[PDB]
Amino acid sequence: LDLKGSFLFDFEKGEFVKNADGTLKKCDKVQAYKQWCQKAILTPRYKKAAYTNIYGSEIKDLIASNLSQSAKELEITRLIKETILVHPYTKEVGEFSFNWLENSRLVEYEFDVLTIDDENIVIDG
Amino acid sequence: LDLKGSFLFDFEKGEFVKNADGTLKKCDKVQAYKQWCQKAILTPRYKKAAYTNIYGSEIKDLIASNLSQSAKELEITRLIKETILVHPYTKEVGEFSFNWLENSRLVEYEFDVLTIDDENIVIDG
Amino acid sequence: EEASFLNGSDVVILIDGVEELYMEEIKADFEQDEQSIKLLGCQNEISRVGTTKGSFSLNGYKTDSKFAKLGFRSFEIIYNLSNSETLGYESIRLKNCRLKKLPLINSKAGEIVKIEVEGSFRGYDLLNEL
Amino acid sequence: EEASFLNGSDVVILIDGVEELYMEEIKADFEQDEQSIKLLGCQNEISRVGTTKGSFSLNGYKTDSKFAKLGFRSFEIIYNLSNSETLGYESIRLKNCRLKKLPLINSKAGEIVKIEVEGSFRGYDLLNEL
Amino acid sequence: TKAWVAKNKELGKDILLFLGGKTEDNIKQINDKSKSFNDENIVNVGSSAYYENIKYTPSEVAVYIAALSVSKGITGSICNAKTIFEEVEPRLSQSEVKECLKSGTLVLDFDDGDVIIVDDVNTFKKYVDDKNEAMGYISNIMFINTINKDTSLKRKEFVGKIFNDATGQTTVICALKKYFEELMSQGIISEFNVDIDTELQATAKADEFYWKWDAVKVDVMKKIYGTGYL
Amino acid sequence: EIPGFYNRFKAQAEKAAATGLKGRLAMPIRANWGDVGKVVTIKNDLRQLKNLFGDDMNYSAFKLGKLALLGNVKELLLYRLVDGNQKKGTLTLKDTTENSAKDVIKLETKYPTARNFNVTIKSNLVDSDKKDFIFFENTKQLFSSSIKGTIDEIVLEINSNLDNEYVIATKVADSDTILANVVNQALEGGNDGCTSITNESYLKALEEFERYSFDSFVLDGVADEALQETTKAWVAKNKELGKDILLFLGGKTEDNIKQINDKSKSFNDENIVNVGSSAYYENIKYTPSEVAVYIAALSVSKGITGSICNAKTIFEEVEPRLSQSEVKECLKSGTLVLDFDDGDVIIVDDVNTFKKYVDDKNEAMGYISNIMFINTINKDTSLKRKEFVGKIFNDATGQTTVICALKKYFEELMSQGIISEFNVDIDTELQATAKADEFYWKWDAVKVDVMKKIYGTGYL
Amino acid sequence: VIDIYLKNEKEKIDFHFPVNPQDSLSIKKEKRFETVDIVNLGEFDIKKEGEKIREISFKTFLPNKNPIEVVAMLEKWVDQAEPLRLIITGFGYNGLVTISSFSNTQTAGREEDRDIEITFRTYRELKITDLKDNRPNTQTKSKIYTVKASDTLYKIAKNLLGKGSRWPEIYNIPENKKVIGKNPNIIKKGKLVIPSK
Repeated sequence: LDLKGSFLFDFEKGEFVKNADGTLKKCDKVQAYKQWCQKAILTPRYKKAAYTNIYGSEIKDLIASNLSQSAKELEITRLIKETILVHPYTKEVGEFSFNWLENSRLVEYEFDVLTIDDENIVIDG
Repeated sequence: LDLKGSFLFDFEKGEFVKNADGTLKKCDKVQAYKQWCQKAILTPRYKKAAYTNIYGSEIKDLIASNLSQSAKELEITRLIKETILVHPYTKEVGEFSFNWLENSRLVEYEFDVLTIDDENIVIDG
Repeated sequence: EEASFLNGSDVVILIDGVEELYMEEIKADFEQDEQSIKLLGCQNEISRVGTTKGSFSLNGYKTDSKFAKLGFRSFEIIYNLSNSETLGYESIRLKNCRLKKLPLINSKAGEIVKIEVEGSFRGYDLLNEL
Repeated sequence: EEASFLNGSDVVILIDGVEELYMEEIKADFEQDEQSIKLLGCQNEISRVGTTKGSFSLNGYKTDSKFAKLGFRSFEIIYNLSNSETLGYESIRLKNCRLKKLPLINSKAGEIVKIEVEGSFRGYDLLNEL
Repeated sequence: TKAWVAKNKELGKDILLFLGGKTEDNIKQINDKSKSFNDENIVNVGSSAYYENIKYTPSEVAVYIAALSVSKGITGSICNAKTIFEEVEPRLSQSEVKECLKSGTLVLDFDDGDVIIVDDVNTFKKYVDDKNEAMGYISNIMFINTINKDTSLKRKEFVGKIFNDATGQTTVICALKKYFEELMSQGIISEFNVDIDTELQATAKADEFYWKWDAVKVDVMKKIYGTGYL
Repeated sequence: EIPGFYNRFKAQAEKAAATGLKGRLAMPIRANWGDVGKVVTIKNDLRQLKNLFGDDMNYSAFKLGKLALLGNVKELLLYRLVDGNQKKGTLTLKDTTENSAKDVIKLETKYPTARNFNVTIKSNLVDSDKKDFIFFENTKQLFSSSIKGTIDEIVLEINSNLDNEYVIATKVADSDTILANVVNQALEGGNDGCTSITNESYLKALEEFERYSFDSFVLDGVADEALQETTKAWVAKNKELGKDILLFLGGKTEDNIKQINDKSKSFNDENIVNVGSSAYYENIKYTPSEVAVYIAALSVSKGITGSICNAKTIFEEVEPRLSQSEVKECLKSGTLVLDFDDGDVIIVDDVNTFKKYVDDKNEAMGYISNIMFINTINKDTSLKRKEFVGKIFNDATGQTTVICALKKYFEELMSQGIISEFNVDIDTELQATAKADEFYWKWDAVKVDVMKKIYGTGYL
Repeated sequence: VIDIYLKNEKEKIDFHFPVNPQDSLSIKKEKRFETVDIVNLGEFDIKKEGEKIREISFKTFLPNKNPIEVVAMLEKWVDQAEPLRLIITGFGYNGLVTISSFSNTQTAGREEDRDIEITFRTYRELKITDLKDNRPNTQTKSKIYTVKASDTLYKIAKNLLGKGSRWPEIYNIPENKKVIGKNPNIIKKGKLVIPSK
């Protein structure tokens, strides 16, 4: 598999976190994976020409769509799941929850499950 | 495919449109295709010996027929569709509508769809 | 509130264009085989119309061999109900009606010889609307 | 204990928004195809709800060709029951109702020409709760 | 035009006004203009646009904005409608976008080759002191104005032309309730109620009747918040 | 926010896992930070505890609160026990242009404490007319912001930004010029009040806790015999008032098994529990009194259905390790003992200090689950009582309504599978003399117990 | 609240079923396995690694677009090679499918209506460390493109034909060679360009 790490990017500030030495703050495999997941979720699909069709999501395009509330919930689940699952490190993403707090303003939750979260059988002959 | 253009023929005047130079007004591929479609619709089938059985329609013969109103609608749809679709440039013809305005005097609409009107999938490996 | 009802005494029946005044009971219904199907999303069940089937019952007192001679031949029944308190009348005709069974024989003790006829009709026309 | 009942004299019926005051009997039920299934562990059988099917019966005295002219067209029935001993009223409307059979003809002897109508309705709305 | 529309509102004609600032006005001038008049019936366009290689001033763009808002009617909204325009000027950062939208300015924004209107707002943004919050958006105002117009249309058939008894009032209430039920069938509204205005009915007379109503409009989905538990 | 798509990411630990928990616990915690002299409720959120009382493991607050939260308590009622001598960290900052260096702003910590909160102000490099106002906790930065030079705006900004849960500003005087540049000026003069807590101070926490309601109470990891006796008397008094509080205690660190058993036998109330073994967690030793916090948390979280007869505890190692004879001696003595079994520290037999008598049906009172069950039923019955005392007419219909309510509550208990059989009827003996302000009734139920032991016999 | 949306892509149509799927929806799942029986031990079950093509079938009616046009649309879609996107809200299904069988029926009454009985098949695409290619590629664009101001032919190739280096396929078409100048690098706004295939 041999996945590798990356450098932190504080999305709150929109800038790379750098040590006092001036070098960018290196991060572990899982940290880089989480950063990539957030970036891919924030990246629209088919629109940023630097990427292939695999990368990105289509959540923003869904806002203008005319599908119903539950249809939009299913579309959000499908879009987030498809966007995340391209990464090899991903095992499963699910347990989606939704809360239409105001009349038409939504909050949704999801769980991402890693390949390392798998459970291994213990046996040998 | 390599379809080619033709010369305009103003069916309102029944004469070829010619430039000030005296040459006939050349037209694009799609314009010649539309001219051919109108001419084929206006050409009766099996009766003009210069053409094969493929070219022409049988709309005029249907007027004297004894079939009912809806049967005549279906016959008109079939005849126009068959007459138009022989051209390679045609993709689909349909969305037929009818309006028996007076007691027995009819107005009908149709849509012709070109090969260029098709929609193409965007993907490459 | 006013009295504008109607009574069976005003009933006039033309069996094949002939007044069968001896009939003292008639009823005809135009029923439909309404399909009722239940949809996935809707709590309440959806009812869809179907074809119509006309049925009629006609019984009275025998005075001749009219119906036995008639057999199962198609005929027409024109029912006229006329308002007498105020002018106006209803007039119905059963377009094509046929018998379901001939009352061939019927009698009992000293009772009057009653006759009962039941059949079906394809359609109807409404000629007067009161 | 006090007298606060209601009588059919207080009934007011609007057939398609028109007062058919001549109707002297009406009843409508909203029934459900309750599935009853028996479970392995439970002695008592489990009843599960199903879809709802509205049915209504309406019979009265004929005064015109209203129902025969109406045919099987969809219409609405607004039933209002008003308490007279004390103020307050119940008001129901059958949201979408259709006939099951036209009482085309009905009459007998000198009896008043009675009319009986039976049909189904998809749903209802409760507008007043007393 | 502001005074004229206000006068027509006093006459029962609810006219929605669309405006656009001058070509040379900067964002500061646009926001000052939007704050100066903050009527819900007024809209300010804060960005110029281009179409067919021709520049369009904010006032010219207001024509297309008004056309889209009117065409959307009740069900639709222009919260993120993809406009016909091809390019915009000025291009605003998120801070400038927030400043303009808080100021009641309607701003077109460029997003991946598409010019998109943002948030459907109008000039009414100064107060928003609870349920007046909803008045800041064009769709809600159009919804209210359309209901008022339909109610006035039903009024003019009955003012001084139907007997002002209990039966006539009940008939009018039934007509209004059925109109709101037709609105329900469109999916516009989640809940509604219309009843007698008992307070005003204590003194009403033949030429006019009084009633009350309130409804819960279904809004178009505008934003999504996601939280990925990892 | 603007319309559009927004998203964030959080660790699975930060899920709202507080849903589905049970039970309420109380603690008179020693805390370096937070409100003083009052009870506060936490919904089992470690971040909430960190914000309210810091994260200093040396102080009992964070330590025992973390152990309690690990016990899955629905709500923790924490009280900041204090010695007095209370002070908040404070500092005064002064003006530059005045040659006398006028004091213009006073800063103060939000709560009393002794932590090294500091302030550093430097000239804003972009613009000298502004300055950077960075606030520190020891060497660690804690909040930064640049403000206009006028005093009121500086105080408002320091009181405005989100990360100022630690410090609050206040104006001493007005001036035209920015504060003087300074680096890491400690907010001296504060005091957490945790130094040399008095024995009497626990009584204030007890009295404040009396007004509140909770299922159990546990001491602040202190094994002082006087405090244990005072809490015993206090819990007995609250039982006389109808508040059935379950007490958990732990013997002193130096006490051997003999001393623990003697203490358990000396007071054998069913509402008291003695922890007889120390434990280790995160490489940190925990005295029996400290372990009693986690034991009480687990007992409270299990509620009615569950029990801690063989619950696998979070602890990693125990001391002393007891043989089967010593285990039998301790359990017979009413001592609750954790035992090490194949890498897992497991509580044994759910017992309490009540083991001297067990002369009947009083046998069942020796286990914590039964006492919790009885106390919960008593609390629910009292809650239903207080809605009707002197507020419903004392006729046959009202008594029947009350009986129906009690019977339906016990039927809800039946639906949980807690009870195998129950009966509630009229207390005819006491009803012969009852009056309007009170009604009397009787009941008894058969609780379903958790399976504890298995006996097998292999016929071969 | 249950709805059924068929979002076709090769024909930019989003069909919403006017009427719910009558009695019931149903979906089966069956694991891929086949028995193997060993001597003196008996039968054993061996999992097969792949997944199965499962169907969703129901029946509706189209009340009085007209039902005739809807039936024609669905019959045309039945021959479509590209997949349809089926979304069922209350049931919870969402994924690419394709219609195996479709049928319409007129009854003695209700002649305007058309009783429908349609079935679907789960669709899966054959693609014949780095990120997995799990995403379906169902996006469609018009076969004729109007060049914008900022576009370059490489950008057009990447946006409309994939790899980006596919631009000579666009250029080599004689119509494109005629509308475009002889220099592929220089291109103008407004002129129409025809992607291949």
